[PDB]
Amino acid sequence: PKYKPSRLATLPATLDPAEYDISPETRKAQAERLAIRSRLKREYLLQYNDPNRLGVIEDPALIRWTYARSANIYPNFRPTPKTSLLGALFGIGPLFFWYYVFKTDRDKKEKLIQEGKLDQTFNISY
Amino acid sequence: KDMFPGPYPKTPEERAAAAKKYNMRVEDYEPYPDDGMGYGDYPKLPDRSQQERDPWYDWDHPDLRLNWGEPIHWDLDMYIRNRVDTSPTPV
Amino acid sequence: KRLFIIKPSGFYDRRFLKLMRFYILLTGIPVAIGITLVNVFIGEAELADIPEGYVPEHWEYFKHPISRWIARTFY
Amino acid sequence: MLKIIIPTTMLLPMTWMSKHNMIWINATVHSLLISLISLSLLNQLGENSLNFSLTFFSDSLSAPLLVLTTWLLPLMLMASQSHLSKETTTRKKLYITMLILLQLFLIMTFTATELILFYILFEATLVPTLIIITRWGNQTERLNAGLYFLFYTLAGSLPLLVALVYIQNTTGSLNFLIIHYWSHPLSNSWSNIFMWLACIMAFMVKMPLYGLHLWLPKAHVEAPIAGSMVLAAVLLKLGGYGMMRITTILNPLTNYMAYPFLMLSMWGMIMTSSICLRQTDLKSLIAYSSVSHMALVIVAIMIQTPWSFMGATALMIAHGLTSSMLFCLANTNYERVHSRTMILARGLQTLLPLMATWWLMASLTNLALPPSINLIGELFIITASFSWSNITIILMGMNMMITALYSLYMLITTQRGKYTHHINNIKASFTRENALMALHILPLLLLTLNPKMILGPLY
Amino acid sequence: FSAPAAYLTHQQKVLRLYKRALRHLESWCVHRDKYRYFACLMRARFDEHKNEKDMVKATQLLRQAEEEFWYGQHPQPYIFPESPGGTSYERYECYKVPEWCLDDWHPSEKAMYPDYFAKREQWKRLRRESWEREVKQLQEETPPGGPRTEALPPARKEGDLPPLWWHIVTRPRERPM
Amino acid sequence: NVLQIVRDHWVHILVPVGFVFGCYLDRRSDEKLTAFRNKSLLFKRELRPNEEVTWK
Amino acid sequence: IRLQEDPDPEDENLYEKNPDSHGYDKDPIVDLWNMRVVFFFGFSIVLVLGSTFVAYLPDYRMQEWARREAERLVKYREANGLPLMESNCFDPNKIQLP
Amino acid sequence: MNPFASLTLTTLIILTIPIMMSNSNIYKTNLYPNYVKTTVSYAFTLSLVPLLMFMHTGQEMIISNWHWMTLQTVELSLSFKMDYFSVMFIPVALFVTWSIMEFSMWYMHSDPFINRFFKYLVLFLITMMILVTANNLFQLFIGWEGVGIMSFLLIGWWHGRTDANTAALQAILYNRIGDIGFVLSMAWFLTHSNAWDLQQIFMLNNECPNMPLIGLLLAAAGKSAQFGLHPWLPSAMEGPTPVSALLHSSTMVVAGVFLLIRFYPLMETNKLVQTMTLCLGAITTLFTALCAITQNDIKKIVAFSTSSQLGLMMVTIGINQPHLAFLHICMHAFFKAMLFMCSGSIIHSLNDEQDIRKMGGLYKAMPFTTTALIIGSLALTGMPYLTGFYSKDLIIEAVNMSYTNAWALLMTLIATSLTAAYSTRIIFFAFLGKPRFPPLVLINENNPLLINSIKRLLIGSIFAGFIISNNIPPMTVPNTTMPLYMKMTALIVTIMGFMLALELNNTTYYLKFKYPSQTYKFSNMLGYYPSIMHRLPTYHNLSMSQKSASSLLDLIWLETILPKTTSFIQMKMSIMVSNQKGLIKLYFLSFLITIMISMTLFN
Amino acid sequence: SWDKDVYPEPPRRTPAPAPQTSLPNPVTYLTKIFDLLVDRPVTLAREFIEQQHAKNRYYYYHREFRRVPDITECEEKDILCMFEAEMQWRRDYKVDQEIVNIIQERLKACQQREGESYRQNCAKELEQFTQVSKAFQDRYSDLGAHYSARKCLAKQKQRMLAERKAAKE
Repeated sequence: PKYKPSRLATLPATLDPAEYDISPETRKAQAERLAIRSRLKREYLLQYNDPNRLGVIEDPALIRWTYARSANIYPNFRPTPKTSLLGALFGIGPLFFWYYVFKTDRDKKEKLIQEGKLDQTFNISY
Repeated sequence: KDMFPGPYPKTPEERAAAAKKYNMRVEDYEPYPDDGMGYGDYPKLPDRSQQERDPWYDWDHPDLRLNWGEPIHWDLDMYIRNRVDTSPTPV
Repeated sequence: KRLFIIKPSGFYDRRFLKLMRFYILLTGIPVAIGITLVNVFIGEAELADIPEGYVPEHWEYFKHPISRWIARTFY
Repeated sequence: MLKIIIPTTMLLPMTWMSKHNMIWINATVHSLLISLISLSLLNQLGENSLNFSLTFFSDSLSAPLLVLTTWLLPLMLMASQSHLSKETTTRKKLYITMLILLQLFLIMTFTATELILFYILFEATLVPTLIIITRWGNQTERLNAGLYFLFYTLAGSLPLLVALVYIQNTTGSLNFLIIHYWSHPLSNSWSNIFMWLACIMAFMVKMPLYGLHLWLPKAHVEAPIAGSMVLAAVLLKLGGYGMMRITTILNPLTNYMAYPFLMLSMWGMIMTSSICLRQTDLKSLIAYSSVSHMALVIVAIMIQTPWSFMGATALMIAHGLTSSMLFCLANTNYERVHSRTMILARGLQTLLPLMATWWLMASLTNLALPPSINLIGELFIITASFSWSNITIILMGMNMMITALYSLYMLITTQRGKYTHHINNIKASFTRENALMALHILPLLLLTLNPKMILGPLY
Repeated sequence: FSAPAAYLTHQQKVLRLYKRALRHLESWCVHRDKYRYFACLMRARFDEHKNEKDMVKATQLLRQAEEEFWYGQHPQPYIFPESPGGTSYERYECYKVPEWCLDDWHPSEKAMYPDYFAKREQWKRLRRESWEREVKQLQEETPPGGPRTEALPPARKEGDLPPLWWHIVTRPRERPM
Repeated sequence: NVLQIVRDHWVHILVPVGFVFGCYLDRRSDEKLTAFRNKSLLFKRELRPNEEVTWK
Repeated sequence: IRLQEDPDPEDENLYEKNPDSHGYDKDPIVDLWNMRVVFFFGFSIVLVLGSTFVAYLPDYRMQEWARREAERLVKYREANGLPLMESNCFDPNKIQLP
Repeated sequence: MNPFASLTLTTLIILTIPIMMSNSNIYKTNLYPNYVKTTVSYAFTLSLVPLLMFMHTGQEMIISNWHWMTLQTVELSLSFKMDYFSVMFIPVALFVTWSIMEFSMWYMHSDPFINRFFKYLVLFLITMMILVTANNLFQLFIGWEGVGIMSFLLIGWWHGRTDANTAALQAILYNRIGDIGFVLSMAWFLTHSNAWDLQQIFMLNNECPNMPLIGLLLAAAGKSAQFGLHPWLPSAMEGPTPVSALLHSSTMVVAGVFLLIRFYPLMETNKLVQTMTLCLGAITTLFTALCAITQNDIKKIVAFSTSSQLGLMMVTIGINQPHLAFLHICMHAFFKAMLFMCSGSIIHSLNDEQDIRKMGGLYKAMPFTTTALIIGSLALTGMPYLTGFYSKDLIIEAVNMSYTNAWALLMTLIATSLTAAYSTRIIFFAFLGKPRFPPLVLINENNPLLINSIKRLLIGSIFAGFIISNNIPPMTVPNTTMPLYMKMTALIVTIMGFMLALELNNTTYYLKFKYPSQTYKFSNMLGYYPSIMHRLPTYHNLSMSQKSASSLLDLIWLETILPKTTSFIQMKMSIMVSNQKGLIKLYFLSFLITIMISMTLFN
Repeated sequence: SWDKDVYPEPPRRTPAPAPQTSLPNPVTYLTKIFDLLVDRPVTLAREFIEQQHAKNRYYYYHREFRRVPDITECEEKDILCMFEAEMQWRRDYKVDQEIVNIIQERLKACQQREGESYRQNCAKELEQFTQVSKAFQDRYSDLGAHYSARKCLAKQKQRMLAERKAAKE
């Protein structure tokens, strides 16, 4: 048998065909990725091993992440049909659904109260 | 200021500048699809949990298994080791 | 081999705890002693019926002596 | 009531004429004394409210809030000492005066007998809060946050002003006592519906309601620690107090008009707690938790059952204390790391043990661990809603689950895990910070012993 | 650990698979004698294609073996107790306190261990004295476009310490307790 | 000198005087609202011998 | 773009000048007095004395009075065979029902 | 009767003295763990006195010492219901905790915060005692949540270990899912019977509708790790072995079953609830035991055994046999804790080796713990005339001789064989066989604390069943006449399980490597439940929270609907009004238009 | 001390001990030890404190409120009479709540005391609580958080109108 990857169960590198590509362009790309990683690591180590430095080493990636998660949300937002539809169906949809459910339950209880069918023998605290 | 996430890259020049900003290769860099959801030019990093990352590699942040300056996943908080795990399973 | 154990400074938190306990007890201990003494000696009151032609004071409708003092003096 | 108001006023000349080395000391001393004096008001009568004079009165609803404000002022001063230590003497005195003015205004709001006087003072609270947020904020979003807060509150309040004047013209008096004794039922006419909306919307804005809560995250995050303390401890409860007062003349129309707001709040608690789950900012997480806890109170007020009102009062007091404490802890961490990102600082339990214990206790109170007054209020509201409709238990229990989840998540992310290596400026906790946390926690745990005091006038 | 590489050679990948396969087989074969018997049989299978020269053929074989490894993967393989995923992994991590906290100790606390802190000051001086040369040495040995690998150079000349050494040298002990 | 003490710590009496004055102001308002001293249908009683008022 | 002072360095730890700091201000004596004031008034007074004050606060909620009156009423109701609680909060005699 | 009340209160009060003294120097000194242990021992000795009085007469009382608050017609007062269940369970729990504390003193000797550890153990003990001695639903809920939180703290004892933090959070999550049902039950009882005290609740409720009992069932499943909410207990092995041995083996896990037992008069009235409990317990027994069969971690096997036992107790509840379930609770607390302590001893001797595959030849290396494990496993499998025989065997007999769902009964009997199977697993693969542990043998159990604690639990496991069963008053009518095969079924199934498990273990010796079966993958992956049910829901919830709620509504549409729109409208209007043209001709023409329009409109 | 009429406690029936085994009952010895070492010193301390109290013997009285005209006998806008009547109504509300509490205490005590025979030996207590519950619920229920004497009057009037309609049918 074989392993079928999913969104919550990714395909391991051992079973990943791309891992076994030994073409020159892929090797150069891996070298470039390592170069970027090494540069960033070197900068962080230089700041981190500096005896004079007494403080938090600011991480630009973290700042960008926090900004994009909150600050940049609206500026990039466009009123697309998808966004409008999803926003409506998850904003007012649940509200209307819960309203319907609760209203029906309340009206049923009130009907039982009106005809006296509802039992309230010791329901003296409300 | 220019080191802050911007709008969806339209020209290839914008894409290259965004790739440089996030310290990613231009080839690797991929913005989220311009669906109007406010993602912007933030990189669409692979949706893999931090647990999948090599536990033997020396990370700048060991508990989070991350390096300083490395682009951070949009849903990192969801993909922390303490939360949803996308690691491969035997079956 | 006794090896030095790197720890966070513990003097400051311990000092805070010491100061907190000292200041709390500075008045708690006298207050607790006073409460015990009053309850032991002075004691509470008996629910006697209102004597004829007498108007009990507002503090005369409470039982515990400390409560009576509080009502009489502060209210 | 002047036994509390006059000393509060006398704080201002003292602070202005105090020596630069004694400003904080004098302010803290006499604020604590004023809180001690305010403690006398807790001796509420069984039925009649403490009508001190024609203008000022107190009941078992107003007295806990008054004590809360008078107690909150000193802690705000203590918290503000740290960041406002490089400020010039005049500006430091200005900050202290803003806090004192806010406390005085709140006292008068909670004691005002006339509805229009309450409106005047409760909208007067905006000015000090706005000044505090915009002037002594640390970020650049402080201006926009202040604008949002001010405009939300005013857009809610102005129709309330019109409605209150209309009531004065029709009924003849806005005194709470007369308004309650001469209560007349409202019909279902559109005019009455819009009057009800005008009378409810302002307080709905004051205590963040899902949909109108957008101002709260900005305000709490951008504002300085003291400003956030008042914002999340008293200023939100202003809405609840006003709504509970004004619902006296809004019946039986409340039965028909509650459903929209009731459903909004019942879904909003879940939504906001889920938002807390996926937050990256500590202060924002605290603010959204506040939103959910206040939505609980909104539901309680709308239902209008006695148990609901008792639970609402208890929850208001408990949340005030807990939210103020949480903001103070986040402020200490922020001062040490100069960032509000939650994932930035990790494993602080190893470096700062006692502050970690404070974090643990605060988070336990946030998740309503029995028998904390938080749980007392939450459970009372849950029972009242269950009486209203059995289906409510689903959302209520889910909200409890999410609250526990995000509170423990905050504790784990901040006060657990591997310590951040590069952060080397985490010094030992100051005595002032620990004292602040203690003065936040100990009163609450003591209040659990005698909940009757904070159970409201319907006890 | 050791400096990472840009990629793994086909030889390296097979060796990695070999260790994983034996460990999973050991997990399957609880008894030692049973494992040793099948270990040689599995080793022979690797030996059979040790002569295999065609890289395309060798790569094709590697793919098949990994697929076989996944199908025969032990669902609950044995992991060393202190290894990642082990029961005792990160168990003592909380007890590990960074050394810079010692500088925050109250003078009374530093008086409790005078000799240690005195020696600690010597270490502090050593770091500051060598730091300038460390950065300078890195620049001299840094390629034009910065470092392409994370590997760091040693102390070329006497009297200098390996650049970026403080944290590695002064790292917390495995069991602080 | 005690003079130097009061010279620098005079502001420490403002708020206590505030409380005293407030107690007086509250007492004043109560005096103005003594319109039903013994006219309530619940607490109406005859003044005891040598009692000027019930202070109610 | 502007001649401005460089960002102020990380706030000087009050421990640096004086190891015994307690936070608050910088002057050690005023720090001691501020900590004494906060602890004495904050813990010894309000937290203790006021807690005792509210603990022995005289019962004006009429709880004990309510219980005692209920006891008397129960005695009378049972002695006279009257129902312990009636079915009308007000007498129907004085209610001029339309 | 007067000493009964005095002693019953004093046990709980004495338990609180160490917590108070945690503010003194004793906490800082190294005597604190010993002081804690001695306090617990003295409290157990005191608890024996009310037990003796109850055995002699049957004295049961309720003590409402302090009145908390009177909410209109509902009065809340701290009330300790000292009855058979509480008066008997307090001694058992205290004795088990005493042994566990001695074992912790040995096992956690090197722990830097051993004093904190002992204080936390006492705190959990106090919370469990409050839960047991609770006459108000509020007091029981206090015990409930206190137990949950103390478990949260103890499981996450190693903060550095991320897995520990995740396990603690997961435990809180599942327990809170149960707490939803607990709160529902509280609300229902308050609204319908106007009471939170067990007395009035029992008196008024004589039909006990489904809703409150269903909520109680949900809470019990939450605390007793029943199916659906089971994974928290196996994951709770992340904490120290004493913690798992005390809380998640004998006190915390039985809380749900105790909750159901306490409401037995109400549960008997309803019928659907009984069937639901029966079916649920059967599912838990089968699934947990099946998973335990293929677990390579000794603590994991023991934890799954605990879950199976709790499911058996739930089935007993389904047979409407509450007292039998309580007796099983006691016996399980006696022997399972000893099993966990033996596992901890093995782990300590083998230097943190929890994988049975790397444990071998321990039969002779550790004779005392070997004997203890043998006796405990035999009792767990219901060896005749042991603690297991006097509860489990009766439970199986009752299940067979009752109007019961057929498949539930079948699942119970199959689970019984699986019980012997996992016992054979933890015997053969650990104590028996050739050594597989690493070299440098450091095996040493010659520690007075460990020996004494395990010895106490041994004496309990051997004789307590007889003593307790022969002392407690008869409360269940026995099934005297029974088919012989049904009578011996428990032993027959146990023997079958033992034989088959040993056969498979022998075949493991055979040099025949074979690839895993799909069934083995299912069992070893815990039925895949902790994989799909811990990834899909969490992913959906967190993704929805971040996108739909956080951004889509809050940061996008809500802001677009009110503030953004209004501000944009104001901006456009400002631009229109401030045309910035400033030409007399234009605004004078506008004046003319205004004059004409006014003259026409207002005439 | 308390009124046994208000709090009925059936006369205790303790069986006489009749040991049939030579073995000495541990409970007896333990009770003797407990009495001697605990009850005796506790009683002595109680006696000393009681002497101290007897020396400082003072009395506290019970305030009694006269009846005030009800809201039924009150003018439309007569705020003085309305205040008097509302305070009276609230006092009566509290008294009724306490009566309910007393009956509930009776019920709970019966449930515990009668043990397994609680169902058959607490019929009177259950009936009493049912009566009180019915009365209290009819008088005070659904009034709302802002309850008032006027609200109870309105509810009673509505009930009386419904009763009239039912009797007319």
